[PDB]
Amino acid sequence: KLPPGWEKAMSRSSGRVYYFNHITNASQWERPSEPARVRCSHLLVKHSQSRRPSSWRQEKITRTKEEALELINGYIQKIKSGEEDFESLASQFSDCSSAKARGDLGAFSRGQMQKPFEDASFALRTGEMSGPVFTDSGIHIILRTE
Ligand SMILES: N=C(N)NCCC[C@H](NC(=O)[C@@H]1CCC/C1=C\[C@H](COP(=O)(O)O)NC(=O)[C@@H](N)Cc1ccccc1)C(N)=O
Repeated sequence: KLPPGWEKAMSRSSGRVYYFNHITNASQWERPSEPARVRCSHLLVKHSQSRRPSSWRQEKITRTKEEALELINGYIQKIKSGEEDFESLASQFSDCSSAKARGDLGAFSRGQMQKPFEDASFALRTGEMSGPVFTDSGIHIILRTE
């Protein structure tokens, strides 16, 4: 009956059915098929409306939400095409401290993370990646590793 969050959609360019998850913002052609804790990595791109417009990459972050989303979308494309792997781009480009650990945050339970991140993380299956996930930190690509 489709895992939590999944809905059927219709491609605008091709007319082929696909599947969208309204929690994780994941999108796929393929038909998709709870734990105390999950382990995730992420790639955060902050923007000017981030709760803390600063990171290890740059002292003042001045890009807009729209520009941050553009970046996130491009990283997702590269990951999905296999041109770049998630861990490489998190290391180079994540506005999170966890960039130094290939975007790895370790394991966590419900009640620790900002709610959209958490909900997304818990709706992913092991191995799966999110689409853009919006929190007060910025915009995330989330990969569930455990
Ligand atoms: N019950 C709740 N709502 N509690 C609020 C929880 C919020 C917090 N953050 C997040 O949920 C986002 C998603 C994963 C990474 C993250 C934020 C940051 C990077 O984003 P910023 O914080 O610079 O905007 N990451 C990190 O590793 C930490 N150095 C940042 C940090 C978090 C909490 C206290 C001190 C430092 C957390 N406690 O994990």
